[PDB]
Amino acid sequence: PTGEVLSLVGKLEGTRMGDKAQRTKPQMQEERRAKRRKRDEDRHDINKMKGYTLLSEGIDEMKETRETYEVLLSFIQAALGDQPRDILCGAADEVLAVLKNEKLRDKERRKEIDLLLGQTDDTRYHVLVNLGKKITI
Amino acid sequence: AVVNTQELLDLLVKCENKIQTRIKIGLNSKMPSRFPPVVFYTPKELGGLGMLSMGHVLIPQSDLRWSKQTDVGITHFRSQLIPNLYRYIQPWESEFIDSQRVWAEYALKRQEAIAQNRRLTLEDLEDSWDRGIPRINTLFQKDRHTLAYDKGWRVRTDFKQYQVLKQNPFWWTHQRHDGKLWNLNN
Repeated sequence: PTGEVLSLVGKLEGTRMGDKAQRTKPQMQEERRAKRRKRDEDRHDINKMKGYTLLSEGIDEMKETRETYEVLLSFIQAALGDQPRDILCGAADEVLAVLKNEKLRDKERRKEIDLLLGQTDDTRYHVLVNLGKKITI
Repeated sequence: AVVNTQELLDLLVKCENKIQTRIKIGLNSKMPSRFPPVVFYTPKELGGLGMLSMGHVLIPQSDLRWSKQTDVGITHFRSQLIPNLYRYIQPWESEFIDSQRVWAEYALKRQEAIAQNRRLTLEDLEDSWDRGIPRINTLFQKDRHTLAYDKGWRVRTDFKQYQVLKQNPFWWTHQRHDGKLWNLNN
Protein backbone atom coordinates (compact mmCIF):
# COMPACT_ATOMS: atom_id res chain seq x y z
CA PRO A 1 0.00 0.00 0.00
CA THR A 2 1.82 3.09 -1.26
CA GLY A 3 1.16 6.59 -0.01
CA GLU A 4 0.30 7.76 -3.50
CA VAL A 5 -2.79 9.88 -4.01
CA LEU A 6 -5.01 7.78 -6.25
CA SER A 7 -7.58 9.27 -8.58
CA LEU A 8 -11.17 9.60 -7.46
CA VAL A 9 -12.26 8.48 -10.94
CA GLY A 10 -14.33 5.38 -10.27
CA LYS A 11 -14.23 5.93 -6.49
CA LEU A 12 -17.20 8.28 -6.08
CA GLU A 13 -20.03 5.76 -6.30
CA GLY A 14 -21.14 5.56 -2.69
CA THR A 15 -20.73 9.27 -2.02
CA ARG A 16 -22.57 12.45 -2.89
CA MET A 17 -20.91 15.84 -3.00
CA GLY A 18 -22.76 17.32 -0.04
CA ASP A 19 -22.34 14.07 1.86
CA LYS A 20 -20.46 15.08 5.10
CA ALA A 21 -20.56 18.83 4.44
CA GLN A 22 -21.48 20.53 7.71
CA ARG A 23 -22.46 24.00 8.85
CA THR A 24 -21.08 25.77 11.86
CA LYS A 25 -23.11 27.41 14.58
CA PRO A 26 -22.89 31.12 15.49
CA GLN A 27 -19.88 31.79 17.66
CA MET A 28 -20.85 32.85 21.21
CA GLN A 29 -24.63 32.75 20.92
CA GLU A 30 -25.15 32.89 24.66
CA GLU A 31 -22.58 35.59 25.41
CA ARG A 32 -24.15 37.90 22.84
CA ARG A 33 -27.57 36.84 24.15
CA ALA A 34 -26.56 37.83 27.67
CA LYS A 35 -25.13 41.13 26.39
CA ARG A 36 -28.38 41.83 24.56
CA ARG A 37 -30.42 40.88 27.64
CA LYS A 38 -28.42 43.17 29.95
CA ARG A 39 -28.67 45.92 27.33
CA ASP A 40 -32.45 45.53 27.03
CA GLU A 41 -32.89 45.66 30.79
CA ASP A 42 -30.57 48.68 31.01
CA ARG A 43 -32.35 50.51 28.17
CA HIS A 44 -35.71 50.18 29.97
CA ASP A 45 -35.55 53.72 31.39
CA ILE A 46 -34.64 55.29 28.04
CA ASN A 47 -37.08 53.30 25.89
CA LYS A 48 -39.74 53.76 28.58
CA MET A 49 -39.47 57.56 28.28
CA LYS A 50 -38.56 57.77 24.58
CA GLY A 51 -41.75 59.41 23.29
CA TYR A 52 -42.34 61.32 26.51
CA THR A 53 -41.17 64.93 26.10
CA LEU A 54 -41.06 67.34 29.07
CA LEU A 55 -43.34 69.86 27.34
CA SER A 56 -46.24 68.07 25.73
CA GLU A 57 -47.20 65.12 27.92
CA GLY A 58 -49.71 64.77 30.74
CA ILE A 59 -48.26 61.99 32.92
CA ASP A 60 -44.72 63.41 33.05
CA GLU A 61 -44.76 64.81 36.58
CA MET A 62 -47.59 62.56 37.92
CA LYS A 63 -36.41 44.81 38.41
CA GLU A 64 -38.15 42.63 41.01
CA THR A 65 -38.59 45.44 43.50
CA ARG A 66 -41.27 46.52 41.01
CA GLU A 67 -43.43 43.45 41.50
CA THR A 68 -43.80 43.92 45.25
CA TYR A 69 -44.37 47.58 44.37
CA GLU A 70 -47.22 46.54 42.05
CA VAL A 71 -48.83 44.21 44.56
CA LEU A 72 -48.67 47.11 47.05
CA LEU A 73 -50.40 49.33 44.46
CA SER A 74 -52.98 46.58 43.94
CA PHE A 75 -53.60 46.22 47.69
CA ILE A 76 -54.11 50.00 47.88
CA GLN A 77 -56.36 49.86 44.78
CA ALA A 78 -58.47 47.11 46.32
CA ALA A 79 -58.83 48.70 49.75
CA LEU A 80 -58.98 52.31 48.48
CA GLY A 81 -60.98 52.19 45.25
CA ASP A 82 -59.68 52.97 41.74
CA GLN A 83 -57.94 56.33 41.89
CA PRO A 84 -55.40 57.67 39.35
CA ARG A 85 -51.78 56.65 39.13
CA ASP A 86 -50.26 59.43 41.23
CA ILE A 87 -52.77 58.85 44.04
CA LEU A 88 -51.89 55.15 44.24
CA CYS A 89 -48.14 55.66 43.93
CA GLY A 90 -48.17 58.44 46.52
CA ALA A 91 -50.10 56.11 48.79
CA ALA A 92 -47.46 53.49 47.99
CA ASP A 93 -44.69 55.88 49.05
CA GLU A 94 -46.72 56.73 52.16
CA VAL A 95 -47.39 53.12 53.21
CA LEU A 96 -43.91 51.73 52.53
CA ALA A 97 -42.10 54.74 54.04
CA VAL A 98 -44.41 54.61 57.07
CA LEU A 99 -43.94 50.90 57.80
CA LYS A 100 -40.21 51.22 57.15
CA ASN A 101 -39.91 54.35 59.33
CA GLU A 102 -41.66 52.88 62.37
CA LYS A 103 -38.26 51.65 63.60
CA LEU A 104 -40.08 48.29 63.92
CA ARG A 105 -42.91 49.81 65.99
CA ASP A 106 -45.74 47.40 65.27
CA LYS A 107 -48.69 47.72 67.67
CA GLU A 108 -49.29 51.33 66.57
CA ARG A 109 -49.73 50.49 62.88
CA ARG A 110 -53.45 49.59 62.84
CA LYS A 111 -54.75 52.96 64.10
CA GLU A 112 -52.75 54.79 61.45
CA ILE A 113 -52.67 52.60 58.36
CA ASP A 114 -55.87 50.58 58.36
CA LEU A 115 -57.49 53.80 59.56
CA LEU A 116 -56.04 55.26 56.35
CA LEU A 117 -57.23 52.25 54.31
CA GLY A 118 -60.60 52.26 56.08
CA GLN A 119 -60.43 49.41 58.69
CA THR A 120 -60.88 46.39 56.44
CA ASP A 121 -59.94 44.02 59.29
CA ASP A 122 -56.72 42.75 60.80
CA THR A 123 -56.40 39.75 58.48
CA ARG A 124 -55.57 42.41 55.90
CA TYR A 125 -53.28 43.93 58.53
CA HIS A 126 -51.31 40.69 58.48
CA VAL A 127 -51.49 41.01 54.71
CA LEU A 128 -49.99 44.50 54.93
CA VAL A 129 -47.19 43.51 57.29
CA ASN A 130 -45.62 41.53 54.43
CA LEU A 131 -45.71 44.57 52.12
CA GLY A 132 -43.33 46.52 54.36
CA LYS A 133 -41.40 43.32 55.06
CA LYS A 134 -40.89 42.58 51.35
CA ILE A 135 -39.81 46.14 50.57
CA THR A 136 -36.26 45.42 51.71
CA ILE A 137 -21.11 68.70 42.03
CA ALA B 1 -18.14 20.34 -12.24
CA VAL B 2 -15.03 18.80 -10.70
CA VAL B 3 -16.83 15.58 -9.79
CA ASN B 4 -18.20 15.44 -13.32
CA THR B 5 -14.82 16.17 -14.97
CA GLN B 6 -12.70 13.03 -14.79
CA GLU B 7 -9.80 14.82 -16.49
CA LEU B 8 -9.75 17.27 -13.61
CA LEU B 9 -9.80 14.47 -11.02
CA ASP B 10 -6.82 12.85 -12.77
CA LEU B 11 -5.11 16.25 -12.93
CA LEU B 12 -5.92 16.90 -9.27
CA VAL B 13 -4.24 13.75 -8.04
CA LYS B 14 -1.37 14.39 -10.46
CA CYS B 15 -0.82 17.86 -8.98
CA GLU B 16 -1.33 16.52 -5.45
CA ASN B 17 1.33 13.88 -6.05
CA LYS B 18 3.53 16.59 -7.57
CA ILE B 19 3.28 18.72 -4.42
CA GLN B 20 3.87 15.64 -2.25
CA THR B 21 6.83 14.64 -4.43
CA ARG B 22 8.40 18.07 -3.97
CA ILE B 23 7.91 17.69 -0.22
CA LYS B 24 9.46 14.20 -0.34
CA ILE B 25 12.49 15.31 -2.36
CA GLY B 26 12.86 18.19 0.03
CA LEU B 27 13.08 15.53 2.73
CA ASN B 28 15.39 13.13 0.88
CA SER B 29 16.52 13.24 -2.74
CA LYS B 30 16.07 9.48 -3.03
CA MET B 31 12.41 9.06 -3.86
CA PRO B 32 10.92 6.78 -1.18
CA SER B 33 8.79 3.69 -1.38
CA ARG B 34 5.64 3.76 0.79
CA PHE B 35 5.87 7.25 2.16
CA PRO B 36 3.27 7.82 4.90
CA PRO B 37 0.42 10.24 4.17
CA VAL B 38 0.37 11.26 7.85
CA VAL B 39 3.08 13.87 7.39
CA PHE B 40 1.10 15.66 4.67
CA TYR B 41 -2.44 15.41 5.88
CA THR B 42 -1.95 16.09 9.58
CA PRO B 43 -3.17 19.63 10.38
CA LYS B 44 -0.57 22.31 11.03
CA GLU B 45 -1.46 22.61 14.71
CA LEU B 46 -0.70 18.94 15.24
CA GLY B 47 2.63 19.31 13.45
CA GLY B 48 1.88 18.21 9.90
CA LEU B 49 1.52 20.09 6.66
CA GLY B 50 -2.24 20.47 6.66
CA MET B 51 -2.70 19.27 3.10
CA LEU B 52 -6.20 19.10 1.72
CA SER B 53 -6.86 15.98 -0.31
CA MET B 54 -8.83 15.66 -3.54
CA GLY B 55 -7.60 12.12 -4.17
CA HIS B 56 -8.10 8.59 -2.91
CA VAL B 57 -5.50 8.20 -0.16
CA LEU B 58 -5.88 4.85 1.56
CA ILE B 59 -4.15 4.80 4.95
CA PRO B 60 -2.73 1.36 5.77
CA GLN B 61 -3.79 -0.44 8.92
CA SER B 62 -0.05 -0.50 9.68
CA ASP B 63 -0.16 3.30 9.93
CA LEU B 64 -2.78 3.34 12.69
CA ARG B 65 -1.03 1.44 15.48
CA TRP B 66 0.19 3.28 18.55
CA SER B 67 1.70 2.14 21.84
CA LYS B 68 1.40 3.84 25.20
CA GLN B 69 3.33 2.96 28.34
CA THR B 70 2.42 3.39 31.95
CA ASP B 71 3.48 1.27 34.93
CA VAL B 72 1.23 -1.68 34.07
CA GLY B 73 3.24 -1.84 30.85
CA ILE B 74 3.03 -1.02 27.17
CA THR B 75 -0.55 -1.03 25.92
CA HIS B 76 -0.85 -1.28 22.13
CA PHE B 77 -3.71 0.33 20.25
CA ARG B 78 -5.16 0.73 16.79
CA SER B 79 -7.92 2.72 15.16
CA GLN B 80 -9.56 3.93 6.50
CA LEU B 81 -9.24 6.43 3.70
CA ILE B 82 -8.47 10.13 3.99
CA PRO B 83 -11.44 12.49 3.47
CA ASN B 84 -11.64 14.25 0.13
CA LEU B 85 -12.47 17.91 -0.20
CA TYR B 86 -15.49 17.48 -2.49
CA ARG B 87 -17.52 15.77 0.23
CA TYR B 88 -17.09 18.80 2.46
CA ILE B 89 -18.14 21.42 -0.07
CA GLN B 90 -21.84 21.72 -0.73
CA PRO B 91 -22.84 21.39 -4.41
CA TRP B 92 -23.78 24.58 -6.17
CA GLU B 93 -27.32 23.40 -6.94
CA SER B 94 -27.76 22.65 -3.24
CA GLU B 95 -26.22 26.03 -2.41
CA PHE B 96 -28.68 27.87 -4.63
CA ILE B 97 -31.82 26.08 -3.49
CA ASP B 98 -30.79 26.51 0.15
CA SER B 99 -29.89 30.15 -0.53
CA GLN B 100 -33.29 30.72 -2.13
CA ARG B 101 -35.21 29.02 0.65
CA VAL B 102 -33.06 30.47 3.44
CA TRP B 103 -33.29 34.04 2.27
CA ALA B 104 -37.02 33.39 1.91
CA GLU B 105 -37.01 32.32 5.56
CA TYR B 106 -35.02 35.45 6.39
CA ALA B 107 -37.61 37.59 4.60
CA LEU B 108 -40.48 36.10 6.59
CA LYS B 109 -38.46 36.24 9.84
CA ARG B 110 -37.53 39.85 9.13
CA GLN B 111 -41.10 40.96 8.50
CA GLU B 112 -42.30 39.14 11.62
CA ALA B 113 -39.49 40.75 13.63
CA ILE B 114 -40.43 44.17 12.26
CA ALA B 115 -43.96 43.25 13.38
CA GLN B 116 -42.56 42.56 16.86
CA ASN B 117 -40.58 45.86 16.58
CA ARG B 118 -37.29 44.14 17.54
CA ARG B 119 -34.17 43.14 15.64
CA LEU B 120 -33.41 39.71 14.25
CA THR B 121 -31.15 38.15 16.85
CA LEU B 122 -28.74 35.23 16.61
CA GLU B 123 -31.29 32.80 18.05
CA ASP B 124 -33.57 33.07 15.11
CA LEU B 125 -31.38 32.65 11.99
CA GLU B 126 -29.23 30.11 13.85
CA ASP B 127 -30.52 27.26 11.70
CA SER B 128 -29.76 29.34 8.61
CA TRP B 129 -26.22 30.00 9.66
CA ASP B 130 -23.64 28.73 7.15
CA ARG B 131 -26.27 29.00 4.49
CA GLY B 132 -27.21 31.36 1.71
CA ILE B 133 -25.09 32.61 -1.14
CA PRO B 134 -24.72 35.93 0.52
CA ARG B 135 -24.24 34.10 3.78
CA ILE B 136 -26.64 34.75 6.65
CA ASN B 137 -23.36 35.36 8.52
CA THR B 138 -23.08 38.61 6.55
CA LEU B 139 -26.18 39.97 8.28
CA PHE B 140 -24.37 39.91 11.62
CA GLN B 141 -21.22 41.79 10.62
CA LYS B 142 -20.23 45.14 12.08
CA ASP B 143 -19.10 46.45 8.69
CA ARG B 144 -22.32 45.34 6.97
CA HIS B 145 -23.82 48.82 6.67
CA THR B 146 -20.54 49.97 5.11
CA LEU B 147 -20.74 47.03 2.71
CA ALA B 148 -24.15 48.28 1.62
CA TYR B 149 -22.24 51.02 -0.24
CA ASP B 150 -19.64 48.72 -1.84
CA LYS B 151 -21.30 48.37 -5.22
CA GLY B 152 -19.62 46.60 -8.11
CA TRP B 153 -17.31 44.71 -5.79
CA ARG B 154 -17.30 41.51 -7.84
CA VAL B 155 -16.07 43.28 -10.97
CA ARG B 156 -13.54 44.94 -8.66
CA THR B 157 -12.28 41.58 -7.39
CA ASP B 158 -12.05 40.37 -10.98
CA PHE B 159 -10.05 43.46 -11.94
CA LYS B 160 -7.71 43.03 -8.97
CA GLN B 161 -5.71 40.70 -11.24
CA TYR B 162 -4.50 43.77 -13.16
CA GLN B 163 -3.42 45.58 -9.99
CA VAL B 164 -2.18 42.88 -7.60
CA LEU B 165 0.58 40.54 -8.75
CA LYS B 166 -0.59 37.88 -6.29
CA GLN B 167 -2.98 35.60 -8.14
CA ASN B 168 -6.33 35.45 -6.40
CA PRO B 169 -8.02 32.03 -6.34
CA PHE B 170 -11.12 33.70 -4.89
CA TRP B 171 -11.31 36.20 -7.72
CA TRP B 172 -15.04 35.52 -7.92
CA THR B 173 -16.06 36.05 -4.31
CA HIS B 174 -15.23 38.08 -1.28
CA GLN B 175 -15.31 36.89 2.30
CA ARG B 176 -16.91 40.19 3.35
CA HIS B 177 -19.86 40.24 0.98
CA ASP B 178 -20.66 36.61 0.18
CA GLY B 179 -19.48 35.14 3.44
CA LYS B 180 -17.33 32.05 3.69
CA LEU B 181 -18.91 29.76 1.11
CA TRP B 182 -17.17 26.64 2.44
CA ASN B 183 -16.50 25.01 5.79
CA LEU B 184 -13.65 22.56 6.34
CA ASN B 185 -13.78 22.34 10.14
CA ASN B 186 -15.28 18.86 10.00
